[PDB]
Amino acid sequence: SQVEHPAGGYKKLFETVEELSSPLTAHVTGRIPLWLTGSLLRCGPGLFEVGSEPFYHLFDGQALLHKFDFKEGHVTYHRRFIRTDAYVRAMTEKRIVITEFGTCAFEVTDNALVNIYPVGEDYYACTETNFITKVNPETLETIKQVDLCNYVSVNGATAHPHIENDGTVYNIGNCFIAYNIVKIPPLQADKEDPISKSEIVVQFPCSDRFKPSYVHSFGLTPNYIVFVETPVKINLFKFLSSGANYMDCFESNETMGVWLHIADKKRKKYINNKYRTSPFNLFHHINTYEDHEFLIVDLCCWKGFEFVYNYLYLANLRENWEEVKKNARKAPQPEVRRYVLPLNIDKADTGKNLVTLPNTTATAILCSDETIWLEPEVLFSGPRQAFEFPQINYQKYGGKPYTYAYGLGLNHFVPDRLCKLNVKTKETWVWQEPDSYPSEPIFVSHPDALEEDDGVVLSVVVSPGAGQKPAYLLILNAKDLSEVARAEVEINIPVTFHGLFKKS
Amino acid sequence: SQVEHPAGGYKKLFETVEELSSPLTAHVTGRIPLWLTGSLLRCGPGLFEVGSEPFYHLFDGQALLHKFDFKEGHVTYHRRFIRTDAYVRAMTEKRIVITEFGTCAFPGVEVTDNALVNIYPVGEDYYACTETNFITKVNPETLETIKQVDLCNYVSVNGATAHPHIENDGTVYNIGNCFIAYNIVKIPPLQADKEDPISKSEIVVQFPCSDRFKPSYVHSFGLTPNYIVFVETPVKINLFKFLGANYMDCFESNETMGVWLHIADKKRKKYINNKYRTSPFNLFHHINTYEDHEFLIVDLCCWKGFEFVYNYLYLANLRENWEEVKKNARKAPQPEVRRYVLPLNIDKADTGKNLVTLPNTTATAILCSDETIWLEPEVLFSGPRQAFEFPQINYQKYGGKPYTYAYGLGLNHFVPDRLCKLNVKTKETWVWQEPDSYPSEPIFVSHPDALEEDDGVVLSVVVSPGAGQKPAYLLILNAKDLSEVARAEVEINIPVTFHGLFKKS
Ligand SMILES: NCC[C@@H](O)c1cccc(OCC2CCCCC2)c1
Ligand SMILES: NCC[C@@H](O)c1cccc(OCC2CCCCC2)c1
Ligand SMILES: CCCCCCCCCCCCCCCC(=O)O
Ligand SMILES: CCCCCCCCCCCCCCCC(=O)O
Ligand SMILES: [Fe+2]
Ligand SMILES: [Fe+2]
Repeated sequence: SQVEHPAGGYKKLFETVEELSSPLTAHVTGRIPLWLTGSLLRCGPGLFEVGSEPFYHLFDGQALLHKFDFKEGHVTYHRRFIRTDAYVRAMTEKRIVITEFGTCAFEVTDNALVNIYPVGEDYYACTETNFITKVNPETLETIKQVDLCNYVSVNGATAHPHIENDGTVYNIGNCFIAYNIVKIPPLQADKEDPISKSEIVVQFPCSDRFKPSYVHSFGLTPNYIVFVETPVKINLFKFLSSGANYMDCFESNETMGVWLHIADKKRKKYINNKYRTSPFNLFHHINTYEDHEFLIVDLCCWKGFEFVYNYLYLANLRENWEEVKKNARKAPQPEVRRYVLPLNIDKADTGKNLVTLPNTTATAILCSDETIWLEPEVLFSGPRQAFEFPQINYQKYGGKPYTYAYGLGLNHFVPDRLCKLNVKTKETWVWQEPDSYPSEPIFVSHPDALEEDDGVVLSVVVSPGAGQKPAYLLILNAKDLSEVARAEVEINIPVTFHGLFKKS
Repeated sequence: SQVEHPAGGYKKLFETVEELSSPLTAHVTGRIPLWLTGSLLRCGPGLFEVGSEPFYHLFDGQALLHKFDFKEGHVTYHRRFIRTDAYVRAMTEKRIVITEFGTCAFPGVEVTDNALVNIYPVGEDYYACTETNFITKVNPETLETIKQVDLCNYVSVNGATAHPHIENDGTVYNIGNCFIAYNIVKIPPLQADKEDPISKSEIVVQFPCSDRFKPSYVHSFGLTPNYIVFVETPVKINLFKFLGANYMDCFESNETMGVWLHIADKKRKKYINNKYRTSPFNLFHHINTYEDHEFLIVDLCCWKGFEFVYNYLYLANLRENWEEVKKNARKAPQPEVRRYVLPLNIDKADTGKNLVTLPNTTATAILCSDETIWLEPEVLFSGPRQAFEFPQINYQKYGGKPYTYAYGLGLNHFVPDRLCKLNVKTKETWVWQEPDSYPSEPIFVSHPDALEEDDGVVLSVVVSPGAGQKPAYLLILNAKDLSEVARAEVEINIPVTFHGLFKKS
């Protein structure tokens, strides 16, 4: 069960690195599948201080774009800092110029350290503000800054847009109060920038006139949009003034629990079903789908209302292992949960469980005040052991009935294993090596697969044990997480959050 | 996975039987352990109508006391109706005389003493019980009825549960509604003076009620060496109605309270004012409770929702055909085994945070600014309409203490159809099941030379009405892995039984 990290190697995840001038050849062990052709692109912090001025929070370091290229069984690695306003102005002024998530500078940040996604024929790196950064997926050059506020009424947008098979992009953002769903169309014949055709399609109400919830991701199915309103609130009174940073504006609402919300995607209409449950933080939706008259909502939850980001200051993450474990003792507990939301609410069933599906223990109780109280079916739960950074076979099973999810396992917040979960049987598979700290696993299907898990997962692994290559790209068979290959590099790679595989 | 019962054999669980004049010899297959010497005593309903007048609810049929005797590898079976007021008066008047849980009798208030639920020791005596103020002294050897005892003659309660805890010295603890609070009753071991320990009954501590005028239904409670745990659910008894109605008619569900959990210091006899709160569930059976550093570990068989589960347990529903049984259970609360963890040391400096600092659990307890402590469980077992119920452990040695194993009856849309074992630390399970076979609660008996917690057997009474077979049997499974050790078959039907005990001789 309990794996230990006394050597403290995970500190290398949070150590500054230098960008490269051109790609390095990675040394391959095992055999890279010959059908694997394209680029794994991932974003993370890469510079954790400017001179003698430190960044304090996990989400503050300057965005670094990484690329592993796969061709004919060979692999290269490359990385470049993203030339954001934050980064450029810091390099020019030799200090911290723009305030970051948890570091006040002594102007909204555009430090796009979180994810990269396609819009039309373009790729954008992002954080969670109004600024996204167009980047070149081949050379990793920075192209331009885009301000979503030039196009739509939001104050920010998540780093987790959903992307439909035709290239339509959906996202959600706070609007200072409601939450707006933005839709960006596929590239059209006119060839003009799809972002100039952005529109707000539906709006979700807020539980508190003046305190919107923090929102990190959302759910999408062919017919519905799902939004989970958590008790982690942004105190706008503090937000809109001023020595404050973003972290300083968050607070937890102790009494509201979680409110869940659905909208009809095609009719562009909020549905006034008052789904309610107990408090949790939520970062990542796993998948969402329709099953008879119900939505199945699979979530990576953190049990409690205290904001989990409070545990993610770099000083805490760089502590020695005994201290890391002790610091996490009172944190919210991670748990994968399936919630089931009834769409057809009959008053005649007031007082009863509406979840009549045969295959779940999730419940939904219709109350006399018309709230629908939910209880989850727990899919995975281990003590301070999170199944996080979830990924699925997204292109073919996103928004649809599915069986398999892949995740990064966090041990008291330290990433130390890769996991696969069968969401129907609760069976799990694990890949782990001592002193090895992987990243979010990304699934790539065999191009001719008919099965759900016929493919590989890719993860970037830091391995700072002194007799070893410092980092490598790991390739696992998706069926059972057995190792297929590694591509080793001779330089460190810091933590990365999210990314994508771009087939070529 | 989903096992089906199209033949409808479970209906035999709810079919009247005749008592026996003396014990029958049961036919043994396999090997009865030679160290197993004593009597399995169990209670259930055995007469489900009086003439043409039907009883309507699972908890209404007249109490039948069953006994399987084990000696030198041989087994006998015997049963006798308990001669309660309810039964005797019904036999005399040839009608339903006393109102039962879910059956109004038609012509002060005569409370039922139909002791169909359990049997337990007090001093050197054995009492059959239901959940009212009346318990019935019975002879564990002949199954004769000795006396009715009215607990109200001795202590201030309106009823007491069928699940008293019994300490190793014979001290009995129980809880009961007092019309409003909940009282813990303590009955001492038999003393030198030899007088009836019930005459020395006392109330040792009282739990407050969430609603001035509506006490919760209480079925069981938790006990450790130092604490008593009481779970106040949203299933309420509407006293306005209570004081053509039956008991079922007086229940209602409180939609907004959720579950309140309560602790008392057992040795100092005082209520602890920690406001533990969580989401709504029905609870019948505590599994086990224990102390772990500054926390209580509270393992429960829960039913997710506030609707009263007993609504699903009318005989007309339980006797339906299988497709209808499944359909009827679709909107019922879902069963789930949950571990709750209750912090005993509440520091204000931790307001807003999770107080459960133990290394081995995902249960949480959040201290709020209003001083409520909001709990979330660690789920130990969960299957769709598949309950791990009627839990039993190695009670004599692990009751109230750190433990690893529980045994249960598995309910499939309320139909008992399998026996289960759960490792509460690893969540591993083991299952025994045969087609068209409907078991009872499994009771654990330790091997005399046991080294480990699960060195022993479980005993269960199984109905097997498949037409090419003996109609019922006593099943013995090895507790290590639930593999079958023996059966003792009888040629007569045995209806459903709820609870019981093994009395070593
Ligand atoms: N992925 C973790 C958080 C990070 O993306 C981040 C870094 C910096 C600012 C920020 O702001 C989030 C707020 C943007 C405006 C609307 C409210 C949320 C969020
Ligand atoms: N085990 C299922 C319920 C059954 O024992 C039963 C049968 C008949 C009456 C009754 O009453 C419960 C109430 C008694 C008075 C105090 C409140 C509970 C309970
Ligand atoms: C690979 C990260 C390891 C260190 C931090 C792990 C703690 C993660 C807590 C839950 C997810 C937080 C959100 C990060 C992803 C994102 O920014 O989009
Ligand atoms: C062996 C019982 C089979 C038929 C009834 C099964 C439904 C049980 C529901 C949960 C337990 C309810 C309480 C019964 C125990 C008791 O009366 O002491
Ligand atoms: Fe994320
Ligand atoms: Fe019971």
